[PDB]
Formats: sequence, structure tokens, C-alpha cells
Amino acid sequence: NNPAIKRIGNHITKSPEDKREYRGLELANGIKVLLISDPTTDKSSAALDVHIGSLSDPPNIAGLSHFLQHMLFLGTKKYPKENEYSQFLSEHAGSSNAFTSGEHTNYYFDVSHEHLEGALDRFAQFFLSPLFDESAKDREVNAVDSEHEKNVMNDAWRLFQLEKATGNPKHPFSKFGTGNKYTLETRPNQEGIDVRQELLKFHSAYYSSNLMAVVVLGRESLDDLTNLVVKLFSEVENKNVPLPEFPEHPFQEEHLKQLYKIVPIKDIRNLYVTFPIPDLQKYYKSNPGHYLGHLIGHEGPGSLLSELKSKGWVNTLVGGQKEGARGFMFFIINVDLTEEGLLHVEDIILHMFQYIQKLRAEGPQEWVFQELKDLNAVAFRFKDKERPRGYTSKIAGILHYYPLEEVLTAEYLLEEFRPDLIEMVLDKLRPENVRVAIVSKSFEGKTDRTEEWYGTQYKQEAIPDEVIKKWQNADLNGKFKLPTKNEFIPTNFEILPLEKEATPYPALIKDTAMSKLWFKQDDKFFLPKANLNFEFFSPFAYVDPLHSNMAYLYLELLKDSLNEYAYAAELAGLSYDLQNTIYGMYLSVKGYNDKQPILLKKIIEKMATFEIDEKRFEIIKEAYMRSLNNFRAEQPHQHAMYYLRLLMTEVAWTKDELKEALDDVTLPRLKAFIPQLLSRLHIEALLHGNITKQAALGIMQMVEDTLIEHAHTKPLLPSQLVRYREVQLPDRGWFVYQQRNEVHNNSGIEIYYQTDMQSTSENMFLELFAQIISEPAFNTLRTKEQLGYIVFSGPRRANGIQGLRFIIQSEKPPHYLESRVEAFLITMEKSIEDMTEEAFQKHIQALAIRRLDKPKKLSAESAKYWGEIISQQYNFDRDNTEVAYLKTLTKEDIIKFYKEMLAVDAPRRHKVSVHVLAREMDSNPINLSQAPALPQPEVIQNMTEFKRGLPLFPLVKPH
Amino acid sequence: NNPAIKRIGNHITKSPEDKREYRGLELANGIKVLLISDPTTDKSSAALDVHIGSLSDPPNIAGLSHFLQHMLFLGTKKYPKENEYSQFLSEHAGSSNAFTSGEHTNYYFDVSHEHLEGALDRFAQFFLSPLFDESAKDREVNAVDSEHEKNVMNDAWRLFQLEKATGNPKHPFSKFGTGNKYTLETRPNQEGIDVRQELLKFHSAYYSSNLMAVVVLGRESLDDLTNLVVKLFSEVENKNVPLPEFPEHPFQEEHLKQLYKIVPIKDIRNLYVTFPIPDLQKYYKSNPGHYLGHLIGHEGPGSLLSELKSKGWVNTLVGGQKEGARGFMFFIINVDLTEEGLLHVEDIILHMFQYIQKLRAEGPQEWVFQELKDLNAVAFRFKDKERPRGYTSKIAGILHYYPLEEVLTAEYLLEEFRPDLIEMVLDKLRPENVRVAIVSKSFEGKTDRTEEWYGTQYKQEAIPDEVIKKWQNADLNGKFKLPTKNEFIPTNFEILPLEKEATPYPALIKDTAMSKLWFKQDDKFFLPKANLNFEFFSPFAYVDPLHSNMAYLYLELLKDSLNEYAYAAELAGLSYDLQNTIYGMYLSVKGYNDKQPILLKKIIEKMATFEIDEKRFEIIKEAYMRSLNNFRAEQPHQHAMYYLRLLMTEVAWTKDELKEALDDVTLPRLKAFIPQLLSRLHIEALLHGNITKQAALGIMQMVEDTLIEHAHTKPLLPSQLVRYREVQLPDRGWFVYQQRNEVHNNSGIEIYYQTDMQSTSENMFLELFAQIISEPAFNTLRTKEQLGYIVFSGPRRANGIQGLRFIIQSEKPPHYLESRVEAFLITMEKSIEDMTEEAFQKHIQALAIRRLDKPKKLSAESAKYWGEIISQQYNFDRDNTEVAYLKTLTKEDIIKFYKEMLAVDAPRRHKVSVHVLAREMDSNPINLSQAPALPQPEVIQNMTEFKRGLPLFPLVKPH
Ligand SMILES: Cc1cccc(-c2ccc([C@@H]3[C@@H](CO)N4CCCCN(S(=O)(=O)c5nccn5C)C[C@@H]34)cc2)c1C
Ligand SMILES: Cc1cccc(-c2ccc([C@@H]3[C@@H](CO)N4CCCCN(S(=O)(=O)c5nccn5C)C[C@@H]34)cc2)c1C
Repeated sequence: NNPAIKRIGNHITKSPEDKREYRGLELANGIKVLLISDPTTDKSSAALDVHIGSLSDPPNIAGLSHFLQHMLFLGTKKYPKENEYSQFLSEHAGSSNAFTSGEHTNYYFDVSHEHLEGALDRFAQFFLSPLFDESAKDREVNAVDSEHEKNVMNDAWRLFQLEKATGNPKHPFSKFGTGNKYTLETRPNQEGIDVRQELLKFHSAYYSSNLMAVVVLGRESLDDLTNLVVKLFSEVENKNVPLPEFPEHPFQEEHLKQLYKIVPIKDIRNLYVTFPIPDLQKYYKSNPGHYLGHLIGHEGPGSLLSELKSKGWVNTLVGGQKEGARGFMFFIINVDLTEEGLLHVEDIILHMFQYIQKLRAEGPQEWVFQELKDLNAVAFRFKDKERPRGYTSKIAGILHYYPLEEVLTAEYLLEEFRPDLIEMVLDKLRPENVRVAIVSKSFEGKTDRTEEWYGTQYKQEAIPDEVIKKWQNADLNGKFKLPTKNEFIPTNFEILPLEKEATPYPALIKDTAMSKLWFKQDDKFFLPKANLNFEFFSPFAYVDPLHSNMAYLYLELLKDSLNEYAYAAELAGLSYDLQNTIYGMYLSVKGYNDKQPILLKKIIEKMATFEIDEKRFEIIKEAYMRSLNNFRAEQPHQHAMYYLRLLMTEVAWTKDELKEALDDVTLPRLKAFIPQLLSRLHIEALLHGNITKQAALGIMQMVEDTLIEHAHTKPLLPSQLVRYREVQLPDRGWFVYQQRNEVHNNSGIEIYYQTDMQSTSENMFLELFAQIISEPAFNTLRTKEQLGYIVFSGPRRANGIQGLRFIIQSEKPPHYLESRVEAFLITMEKSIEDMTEEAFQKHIQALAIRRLDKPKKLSAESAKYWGEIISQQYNFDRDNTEVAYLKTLTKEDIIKFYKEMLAVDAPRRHKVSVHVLAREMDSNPINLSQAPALPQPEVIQNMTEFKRGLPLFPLVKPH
Repeated sequence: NNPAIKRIGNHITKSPEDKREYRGLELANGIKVLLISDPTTDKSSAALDVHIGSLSDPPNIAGLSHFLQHMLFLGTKKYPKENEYSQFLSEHAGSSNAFTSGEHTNYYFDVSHEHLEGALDRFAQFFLSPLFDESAKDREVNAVDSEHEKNVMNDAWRLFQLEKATGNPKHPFSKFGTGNKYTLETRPNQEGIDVRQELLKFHSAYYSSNLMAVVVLGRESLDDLTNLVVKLFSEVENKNVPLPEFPEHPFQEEHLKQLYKIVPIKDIRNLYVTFPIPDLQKYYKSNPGHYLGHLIGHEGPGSLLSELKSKGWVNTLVGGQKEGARGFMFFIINVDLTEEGLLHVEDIILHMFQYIQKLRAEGPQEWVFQELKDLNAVAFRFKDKERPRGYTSKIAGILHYYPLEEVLTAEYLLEEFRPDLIEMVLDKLRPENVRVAIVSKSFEGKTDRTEEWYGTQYKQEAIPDEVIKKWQNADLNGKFKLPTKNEFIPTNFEILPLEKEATPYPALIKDTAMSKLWFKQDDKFFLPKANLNFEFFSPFAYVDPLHSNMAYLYLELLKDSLNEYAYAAELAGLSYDLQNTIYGMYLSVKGYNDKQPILLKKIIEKMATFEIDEKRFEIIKEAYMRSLNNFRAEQPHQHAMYYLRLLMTEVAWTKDELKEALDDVTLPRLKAFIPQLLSRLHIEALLHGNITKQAALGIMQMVEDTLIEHAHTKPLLPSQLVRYREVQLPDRGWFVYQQRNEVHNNSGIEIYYQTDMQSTSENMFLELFAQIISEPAFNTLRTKEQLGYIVFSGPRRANGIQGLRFIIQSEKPPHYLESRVEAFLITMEKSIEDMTEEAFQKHIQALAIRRLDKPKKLSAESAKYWGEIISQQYNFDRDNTEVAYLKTLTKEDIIKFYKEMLAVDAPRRHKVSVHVLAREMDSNPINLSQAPALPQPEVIQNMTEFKRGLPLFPLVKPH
């Protein structure tokens, strides 16, 4: 009855708690489409996936597909303005991005629900008539080269591409994917290639409709959505491109029984064991790869990790199948290495095969599969409502692998118990099929090979046959028992009835000298889940560097102890987060409310009654010091962000200060620290979810009663609950802090324009101005000036203060970017004066939409409340209140704000800049916009003297 | 603060290339004010708009609002001299006028920038205490009666007023607006009404301050202007008149599905299709009327016109929204009709609804709106600087509809794309809502109705139900495709830097036997625009009537061929004008310089490689013959000018001479004409704008190279470049040429006093004398003696000669008008001898101001240079040279000039008169001034014998 629709899918099985409406289609051109109607969503979204990726790149232009991704945004035949896509979405509360794997290219966006069509039309044109403007091609390649440069000194990227290079060099697996300036301009222009043809030749050849999948999520009806999708996409051309598949495995015989010794950039000690396996993707109903990954990577009692941990060799273990293109997969076992573990790699790998041998002798266990089936079934029934942008993007990728009807469930539910497949995969996990990778700084200078793309230093050795035989004849270790029935599986999913005296916002149901309990029973989602957030205040968690380290070590030791017990809970959708802060400790417990109080008690009991294993202490204390040193290898812009945090906070310890005081942390002092830390506390907590007021009060008092009994905890005085303040910069001032990054050869910079204390007025002034420049700053500093890959502009909130911040990571010196971002600021002044009165109210409505986006899941709503709480501001109706004021603003109110607080010659300009110089960058001192003349900056020489000479801002009045 | 200012507008968004400064005000009495400060302007200006017009006229005094317009100029209480307003502006390089629509009355003036205050004071008095002197009222009604009489025999006015009468007769839309002697004197004096009371009753009632808008433009600062404006206008009285609005549409049910067959005065064939629609004025941000008007009235490939054109039915199509008062609008589609098109009106209108149905099935196209929004955005950024008199009047009108800040942009920029509104208007365009009007002489005698005001003959028919159903069931025509992306949108707006060897005046950078290229790089405006003027000389373009006709047909056919191609360019701010002259062809290309060489090449290529469509040839050749016959229905004063042009030019072909020889133009002869016309040419060209010297040489060489390749063009001999001379009249001579106008019952006359060849001395003598008599000639012959509505006096320049000319259109016989202008000339003889030495030097400053007015936009500056070029005079510094001499003139030097060249008994009087008698005027032979005695005139019997018996003036020496 319609010629543009090949077929229509039947009922799409969804979670019975899912209110949304779904319809499956296959267009005439073979485009698999899923339509999602959610009349509640404040933002609509859509995404398209092409079953092509890096592996189909031409041999001579590595990275073309990932480059073509960048180039689809920069102009279409119908919408040729270079940034009409970015500009349209920014003005309509939208965002967008895209990624490129080996077999997929995935484009997605979201936007205000009233402009889905306007966005979709502009978005759809990507696959019909893209410009590939020569002017934009020569510019955007720098964004790709900067993107790669960031990754060049990253240990995870260097290993990623190392595995590719280490296998069969003829296999597309070895292809370089990211692409850089060499492979995309220098060498092609060196081989005479016109890249714009190779972009059009590729786009026209592979971007066929038969290899595309589309997901559209909007308020519109399912029928309205169907006509919209058919209207815009039925004109995509079908080329009947055969789906590429790679049956030959990238790792052949000569690539097996090999050992690699790799020099890392950070200070880490890791061991990777890999086995090639066939494409298990088609067995999704039985999922044998995850059955084995569950048992191998198990962290519970009697597990493989437990013994490697007990022997003081490893600390973490990760196992399971690793994805590869159609026709080949891998099986990885990842362990970090202690100092001793590095010397016993032979035994570690043996212990691995001893556990595998155990799994072979016991055979497939139906009860395990039944457990995994039941757990997934629950997780899917009570699946949290996904964000539209992430939801549409994920489904668009999996429409290629599963029938229309199962698309929602295919990745969750299990059906077939296939013990034959388990034994089949378990037989490929053998020493004659193994590949071993060791990463340790100890191989410095002992390497003889280099990886051409990232520079990785490594050495390749064949695994001695003598060692293989030891692994093959793997005796059974009596320390490896199969896991037992998970006792944390939830059984009570009953949604408690909504109390009469219930509230819409969290209520303060307890305000004692020791506790302060915020409570709200969930009235929006009705899932058997709850979030339990606790802030423990103790002035002894950050009083000096020595105590900060012990605060960290105290918890890292505590969590290490509970891992065996708690791992079962984690599997049962019941997790806990525990870590130190600058004000004390933070404990979060989210998941199914059934077994929740049982886990929380075991945590608080273990807190107050903790006994330290000396062997574990010395191992974590070491790993912690490497984690501090390894900060020198972070991105230059993260250095800038780190340093600025140090400069503007009243009290704050540098990594160097902590690292020095860490040697003085003897176990005696740590054993004495804990009881000192727990002796006086104040507890501010948020209990939010499927639980009643009375149960919530019981939770809080249980944490109190446990601490009082076993730690003899007393309350704090209200005068002790002092929050740290932010430094008050002087009017017309400009400070510059200069440091270097010894690792990365990129430069970084953060620029902080300090406004004033947070307030309903000063908040919206900033948030609106940052909305108007959000997009143009990206188009000017990256798309045009191509300063780098990382260009961020937005508000900075901290310690009750705020301001505008720019963050750039580039190849240029920072003092250049200073002028360029300063020159851009004057570009905005005009752009505002010329901005129409209507285009202005557009931005206001854009900010108001993003500010009033309703939280989709319980976890997200809790954050809003938890943010108002830790901030001591307690403004739970901030969104309605602040949006109301925002709409009353005029274009003139913004101009006076810029002229008064921000402009280069403003009277109240508060500017502080952080310059992070590239590794080899010498000590710093046309068709572009004019940069203003800048005053002489005051150069911070010492951070402590800097703060002593400046006032401190007050603290925000609460409520 | 200030109490006389209700509020002050913030930054008024302006074009970012606009140097002027703007401030918005709302006075206490509700007068919306815009202040324009332009310290560059040579002329200051101001204008006031009243939101009242013809529609608010009393039912018994049709035209009162348009009558009150004429009456405010004739005296004020503070300035009671009847012409103190007209006189003041004339003595200070000023001008003024005003018009009256259905909802507005708009007064405006300009004046020397040093006298804005003096003029504004006199101007403001219009709305405070006007005289309405009874003596002037009885006189000015003739000025209104003559204005209507002019329009009585005009086809556009007769249709205008016909539609009004054809709708609801109770609706103010049906009101007579222009007013004549009947509605303002004869009928009122018969019903006892005192018109002078109704003028004050109306003025006092409707001329309220709350319905006024004021714009003042001057060199003064925005504050000084603000003080001036408030001083003079804050004393206007606020009556709180409610703004009239007309929600009832003039066309109700009984007025729809009607057809009208109308007899025109000219021989024309037109078809008007109208649909009543609601007042779309409020949806101005999205403007759905222009989206549909854009697509319907589109002339590109696949458009409605192309198929109606291809079927040989129409030649032009016009579409869009037609303005009506608040609460109702119209939608018109205007197509001319070929001979065959006249017989296929049913099918033509069907083809109309077939196209509309196409627009409904494809629905609104957002990419189209984005093209219009981006195109308008460009045009506004690079907006040419407007003349003060026109700018203030246009802005004064739109201050009533938009906020103070948006006034400048409201009518240019678009923002919201509202497909819901587009579907709303597209639904009002349906056959059951249509009104059809056919205009053709073929309905002569077959009409049964007459329009009471203009006498229009028409017949009213109901559209048969059978025809309506056919139109409704409009199949989709495969010949109607949506327009495609406009490829002429400019992308390179780069302002080229000013070359070192640049000049202030056009330089002659090429002087060959074939070309002579004048060049100037724009050094004043710096917009991405350029003007390309070309004069092609061929002696075969005017050798005889047959060749003159083929010159016209050649270009009119060529433009017809290019229209489909060039229409896109027109939209992209890139237009071209092409037409024949008495020396050859003239091709002009103005607009954005980016895509300019692409269009110029396609024109010159099409010139030399032109192939004639036989069907189009016969259609234009017919339409061209009607255009010649239809000249008999032009204004009598236009006949007088036409005849005088024939008498005084060496060679000149009459309409009758061409029209008879037009039958002999067979297509073969035209095909042979073109290559002969192109075989030998001389090209004199002016390239001026945003372009370099070498780019200019590149432009010319392409025009040359293209002509040589495809037309084998050879140069002309210098002796072939013969210009036409003007007849040398004998001293003390007087000739009279008498003809009739068969259409209009008014008489016309031009009087030419020939002085001598143009020269810096003889030029300024005339230009000054015409300045002194400029105003008094209007005040004496119209304001006092009320000879008619059209009374013009000024210099006449032609073929290197000059002289003084009077032009009057009256009801009186011409030979009477002859004496009156002679009687006025003696009035001036006295007025000069008695004129003060101060009043004399005032006129000198008046002429000097107007001569030295700097051009505001590029198009205007090119004209000044282009005039010097075609005139073979090449005096680019004429204004400074002539004004310098002008100041050295004395009152005595003028008197001797009059006694010698102009006076009735001067020794060198050279007088020639043209008498055009009204249709029914018999063959022509108090308190007023004494008319002098005139000699016996020599009566021109044949124009050729006239020229044969007289010498010919030389030609002006250049440089
Ligand atoms: C020379 C050689 C021999 C044998 C194996 C390897 C090898 C293979 C893959 C990796 C990937 C690389 C990014 O692709 N890394 C990031 C750090 C650890 C996280 N994970 S993961 O834990 O392995 C992993 N992801 C999915 C499942 N699981 C278990 C990815 C690992 C690293 C090293 C090499 C390089
Ligand atoms: C009895 C009857 C029924 C239906 C319609 C009409 C009717 C109404 C108005 C007109 C006017 C007439 C003089 O006012 N013309 C000028 C030539 C064609 C141009 N246009 S225009 O398209 O609106 C138009 N020019 C410029 C922009 N735009 C939108 C007006 C048309 C002509 C005919 C009548 C008289």
C-alpha cells in the first residue's frame, strides 16, 4: 500500500516499565529504521549508522573514513554554510557528534523537541550532497592531526595500534585509523592525489542506503515519525554494496606463542594475555564469550584474582571477549602487576591456565547460565530511561546485527544454553594459541623495535617451548573453586506506595549535631532502586599533606578488603562508591533497594572496625605513589585545569607536596590515623528512591549507631564545618602562572575571567553570555583558526564563585592563543550588537530549554539534589527560579555585563591565565581578526605568596 | 532625567557596515521617534508619518485625507506666508513632498545640513496650527482635480479603483481616495457641508500625537538632535485616537468565484487571479507570504512561468502577497496574455492550481527559507547608503509596526521558519476562493457595466461550477519542478586593498581602435560590489527604422532567452540591464563582484552565438507593435516632450515610422541583422567598484576576445563614430509644432529657449537662472494661477547643447499657457533687479550645495562618471570647476544673460514650442499679471522640412 516501505516490523519487545512507543521499518532503499515516540521528552534526537569504518580505508589514505566523518558537518548542497549544522543546533538547545570504529560510522544529534524536523533535514543532507569544500579540507585536517597528537603519548592508544601493527601486516586490522596531517595532506599531495575526489569517490561508493540504519526519537506520533523518515531518507541511493567481512584472522600461526616487552610512558606494570577466537556475535542468544569472561574475570571468593591477590602479585583482573571486525574476536586477561608480580609472570600465566583447566573439568554449569539469564532479565525490566542522544546512537549501531523486533532485547536477554559453544570457546584458550604482552618501565633501553605510528618502544621474543609445556600440563590448583550462588540477587521489587505527606523536593527530616538527613521518596520513575549518598565531614582528612594521603590510603585499603564480598552485590545491580574528599569522605550506594541496608552495614562496620594487612598496605602505598608521579603524563590542558584549581582555592595540596609526605606514612601512623579521623564527624546525607521516610531515618541512625559503638564518634561544632573560599582577584588585574609539560609536545592554556559570587542574577548573566559564544567560539578558534582539537568555553563554578573560562590545547605558544581568544572576544561584542532582537530571544529559549530538561533516571535527579547539598546552597527550585529571571534579560543587560566585567578594558576585569608549555617549547615571553593590545601581566612565581597577598571571597548564603 | 521622554531605545540594531548612529525615543505624547546622526551628510532631512489615510475619509467627502495633505503646505499660523515652506527649501537646496495611502499620511523634506532647525520648525508647524486658508482651498482643489484627471485615462488606476468598487460596497476599501472637484467642492457645496470645517474636524480628530512617527536625519549629535526633536514636537497634542482596523474582509462569499471582463484604454492583454487572505503583517518574522510569492513568481527552470511561456500563452508572471489595510491582504498572480493565451484563460488558470497542488504535496521546504534568510542577511549587511529624504520617509512609516530597536531590520531579516503558517496561506489559495479579471480590447462593446468614477467598461460573470471542479481536481503536472539551489549566491566578499597607482577619478587604461576603457577602483564605499558599464557602437543600430526595430528585437529576444538563467543572478544581488540606444547597445552589470564575470561571459557569448526561437520572435514582434501603438495613450506632457525630441535631434525615427516598417521585419532579415550589427563595433566601457586595474583589463579583454571569436568583430574608423547634432535655431525665431492627443482630454505644452553650446560659462548662467525661477515658476503657474497639476521648469541638455524649458499639462489651451509663461518671465525680470544682494548669494549657495552633494552609494557615483563618458565630454571634475565659477557670478551678469538670450525681445532669443491639444480641444490658434505681446510664429508643417531649413550645431570638444 506504500512503495517507499519494504516492510514494517511487528511488536518491538520492550521493557514492560518502558512508556515509550517503538516501530520498526525497512525503507525501500534497505535502510533499517527504528522510530521512538516519547511525548514526554524535552529534547528530540536522531542518529544514523553506516556499516563502514576504518577497515575499509584506502591503503594509501589511512584515516579517510574518520576524516570523512569530520567533513560531513562542514557543508551540504542545500545547506552550504560551513556551520549551519552546528549553528542551528546551538540555537535550538541541540548538540551533536560522531565516532568511527573499524566497521561503523555513527552520526547522532539531539535538539529541542519542537525542531526535530529542522535539524533532521539539515542532518539528513549529509548523505545526499556534501560539499567537501576544498577550503575546509585544508583546514579541518589540522583538527585531525591535533587529535592524533593528543593520542601519540597515550599508553592506551599506543597499545591499541601496537596490536594492529604486530599481527599480519596484510590484514586490514593493521590499518592506521585516526589519520594525521601526513597521511591526509602531506603524503597524498606528495603522491598527487586529489583528496576531495577520494572523499567523494569514497562517500559515493560506500555510503549506500543498504548499509545504513536510522533511529529517530521525538514527541511526534509514530505515524508522523514514519512519514518524516520516509520523506527525508527514501531519496538516499542504494548501491547494493556487499557488507565487508574478514574471515581470515589477523593473528596467524607465526603471530602465536609470541611475547612482547613494551616500554610505557606512564609508570605502570601490566600484563595482557590474548587468545584469538572466532566471531561469536551470531550466538547472541547463548552468549558463550560472557559466560567464560564471568568466571575468569570473577573477583569473588575462590576466584582467579583472589589467589593472585593473596600471593601479592596482582591487584586487578579483567577478562572476557574483545570485539573485532566481522569474522574474528579475541579473549583478553588483563592484570596489573605488583613489584613481585613482575618477576613471576611465568607463574601468573600458569595460575591462569590452572583456573581455566578447572573450568574444563567442571564443564558448563546450567545454574550459572540460569543466574546470568535471570540477572539480565531483571536489569532489562528495570532499565533506566536512556538519554535520547545516547539511546538513538546505540540502537542505530545494533540495527545491523539483530532483527527489528529483538533490537531492544538482543543485547540483554538470553535464551539458549549452549554447553557445546562454551566447550568450543574454552578449547581456544590454550597455551599453543596464546599471545603475551608485558608493559613495564623496566624494559627501558632493552628494546630493539619501534612502532612507526606512535613511537612505541618494544621487543619481540618467542615464548620458549619449555615454558609452553609447563602451561599446558596445568595441574589443578586447590585454591580455585567455582563461585557460589549470588546471595545479593534481589527478590523484592515492590514499589512502595507514595506517602501522603510526601514532597516534590528533598525534605530535611533530621538536623542533629551529628547528622543532617535529606529525604525524598521517588515520585517519577517507580523502579525498585534507591540512592544513598553520604558526606562525612572531618577536618583531619585534608589538614595537611600527610593526613590527605592517609585519608586516601585508609579508604583504598578498606575498599580492597571488601572487594571479594561486594563483587557479588555489584553484579546484582547494587554498587557502592567510596572515596576521600577535601572535607572528609564520600560514600554512595545505588541500585536495587532490596539488599541495600545489608551492604551499607557491612561498609560502615568495616569502616569503624578496620584491621590493616601490612602486606596490602605496602602494595597500595607504592601503587598510589606511581599514580601521583604518573600525573606528569596527563594532557597539558589538564595540567592547566589542575594548576588553576590550586591557585584559586584557599587550601589545596599539590601532587608534589603529597608525594613527598607519602614516605612518612608508616603503618603505625596510619593505624592511629583512622580512629582519629572517625572520632568526630558530621554526616550530611541524601536518601532518594523507592523507600519510605521511616526506613530512611533507620538507615541514617544505623550509620550513626554503628560509628558511635565501634569508633566512639562525637559530633562536630558548627564552627568547625568551614568550607574553603576562592581567591578574590583585584579589579583590572591579570596574573599568569607558567609551567611546562615534560611528556606531551602540545601546549595548553586555561583563561579564567572571574565574575562575582554566585547569585540568581550573576548566574544568568554568565550562563547566557556563555550560551551566545558557546558555538561561535568553537567555529572561530577551531573550525577557522584551527588552534587545536580541544577548544572549550563555558562557566567555571567553584567555592561559591564563578566566571568565564576558555581551555585550549594547541601546537602554538600560549601567549598566541591569549591574543586569539582575546581578539575573538571583540568579535562577539560586535556579533551581539548586530545580533537581531529575535536571534537573542532564541539563545534565551535555548538556555532555558537545556536548563529545564527533566532528568530521565533516578541517578540523574539525585545529582541535582546532591549538587545543591554539597554546595551548601540548597536551592532545589533553582531551575524554575533562574529560568524566570533569564527571560527578563535584554540585549543591553548583556552588553553592560561584557563591558563591565569582561571587555579588554573593563573596569572590573578579573583575569588569571595558566600557560602550560609543550615539552620542547622554548620559554615563551592577514586574514585573521584584530587582536587587542594587552597589559603587562603579573607572573605568579610562587602560589603560596600569591594567595597571601589577595583577599578571599565570602561564602554563599544558603537556602 | 527628562519628563518629556517616556523612554529611550537601547542600541538600535543596524547594518554592521553602516557608519550612521541611531537613537530611538518615545515622547510623552506617544510619538515614536528615530534619530539618525550622519556627520557626513551634505543634506539633512526629517519626515513624519500619521497612521491615517484614505480609508478614514468621511463617506460624504471622498479624498479629504489626500486633500488635507495638499493643504498643510499652503500656510501655517507661525509661518503664514502661503509658500514660506516651499520658498525656504528652495533657497536652501531643499525639497519636499508627501503621499497618502489607505492607512498613512507621509510628509518628508530634505535641506542643507546647516538649516535643519529652520526647516524642521516650519515643518513641525504643519501638525500644530495649519491655516487652511479659504482662498487657497478654492484654488488647490484644481490641483487635486488635475491629478485625478491625469489618472482617469490610466489603465492601472482604472483597475485599482475597479477592484475597490467590485467588493463589499459598505467596506471602506470601496471608498474613492484620490478625490476630485466633485467630491471636494461641487457635491459638498450642494449638501451644505463646509469643507474647511471638515478639514479641521479631521485634522483635529485624527492628527493625534499617538498616531505619529518622526525621523530626523542630520549632522548634529544624537543629543542635540534629541533636544531639537523634543523642543519642536513634544508640543503636539495627544488625543488618544484608537488605531483604526478593518477585520472584515472586503471580499465575502458572494464576491468569490466571479469573473470580470474589462476593456482597457491601451491595447493590453492581462489576467489577474486574486485570493483574499488574512492580515499576515503580524507573522512578519517568518513572512509566509513571500515564501509562496517566491516560489509562484519564480522565473527559473521548471517554474510556473516556464510552462505558461513554453506553451506561448504568457510572457511575464508576477506573484506574491498584495497589501491591504490592517486585517486583510490579497494574493495576486499577474500574467500578460499572448494572442493565444487570451483564448486559454481556463487552461492557464488550471496550470496555476496544478503548480499550487505541487507545493502542497511537497510541503514547505526549509532549505528554501534558509536560502531567503541567508540571502536577505547578506543584502542587509552590505546595504547601500540611502538618500536622506527616502530613508526618513520609509523608516517613519515602519515605526508604527515594529519596536524602536527592530525598525531597521524588521523589513529585511527573517528568523523563524513557520511551516504551519505556510500551509495556512497555501490553503487560502483555492478555486472556491478565487477572483478572476481579464483585460483585453476584445471585450469592446460586449460589456454591460460601467464604473462610476473612472468610467471603466466591464462585465461581471459567475465562474461556472463545472470550471471550479476541474480546477479543484488539479492533476499533478510533471512539467512543474521545484526550483534548485541558487548557484549565484556570492561567497567572496573580500574588499580588495586600494592599489598604489589608484586614482580618485576614472582613468583611461585602454585606448585601442576597438576599446576605450575607463577604470576607477572604489575608494569611498568599500562594499563587495562593482558596476560594469559598456557602450557598443555600431552605425547599423539606428541607420533606419527597419534596423532600429531589429536592434530592439535582437536584445529583447536575447534577454528572453537568458531570463531563466539570469533570474537566479538577480536574486543573488547580481542584475544586468541590456537595451539598444541610438548609437548601438548598452549593457550594464551591477551587484556583488564575486560571480560577476560568470554572468557577463554568458551574456556576451549569447550575443555572438544567438539562435532565435521562431515562436518567441512572432510573440515579441506583436507585443512590440502594441507598445508602439499604445504610446497614443500617454500623458499629453509626455507627447510634447517626445515631439520636441524629434524636432531638435539630427536623426530620429517617429513611433509611426517604426510601427509601419515593423511589418517588414521577417525572421530571416533579423537573423542576418545580428552578425552585421556585431561585425564592426567600438566599445567604450566604465569599470568601477571593488576590482583591481588588472582585473578590469581582464574584463575588457574577455568581452573583446569573445566578440572576435564568435562574431569576427572588427574595429570602426574614427570617422564612423559620428554623434548626432542639435538644430541651430535662428536668432529672434519662434517655431510651433501642433499635434493632438486622442486619449486624454488634457492639453500639454513644452517651451524650449535655446541658449548656446554647453560650456562652463554658459552652463552656470542657465543653471543659476533656472535656480532663481525654479520655485517662483511653480508658485506662480500652479500655486497661484492653477494651470494644472504638472508644471515643470528647468534646463534642457541634449547633444551638447542646452537651454531653458517649461512643461505644463493643463485643461486650458496651450497658446494661453504660452502667454502665462511669457507673463511670468517678465515678473522674474523685475524680481531679479529688485532681488537683494543677500537673497542672490543665497541662491548661489543653494545651487552650489546641490551640485557638490557627494554621492551616497556606488551606483550613483558611477552615473556621474558614466554621464561624462557617453556625453563625449570627460569632465570628471566638473562639479568643482563649475561651482568655483558659479560663485564669481553677479546679479548683473544674470540680467544681461536674460536680456540677450531669454527676454521676449532679446537679440538672440531661440524659441520653439510644442502644442499638444486635448482629445476634444477645438483646433487652437482679471487679477493676473500683464502678458507681453508675442510675434507671429512660424508653424511647423513637416518635421523634416523644419530640419532641412536650419543649420546644425557643432559637437562639444571633450576633456
Ligand atoms: C603486543 C600485544 C600482545 C597481546 C595483547 C596486546 C593488547 C591488546 C589489546 C589492548 C587494549 C588497549 C586498547 O585497545 N588497552 C587499554 C588498557 C586496558 C583495557 N582493555 S582490556 O582490559 O584488555 C578489555 N577491553 C575489552 C575487554 N577487555 C578485557 C583494552 C586494552 C592492549 C594490549 C598487545 C598490544
Ligand atoms: C476586478 C479584479 C479582480 C481581481 C484582481 C483585480 C486586480 C487588483 C489589483 C491589480 C493591480 C494593478 C494596479 O494596482 N496592477 C499593477 C501591475 C501588476 C502588479 N501587481 S502585483 O502583483 O500585486 C505587484 N506589483 C509589485 C509587487 N507586487 C506584489 C498589482 C496590479 C490588478 C488587478 C481586479 C481589478
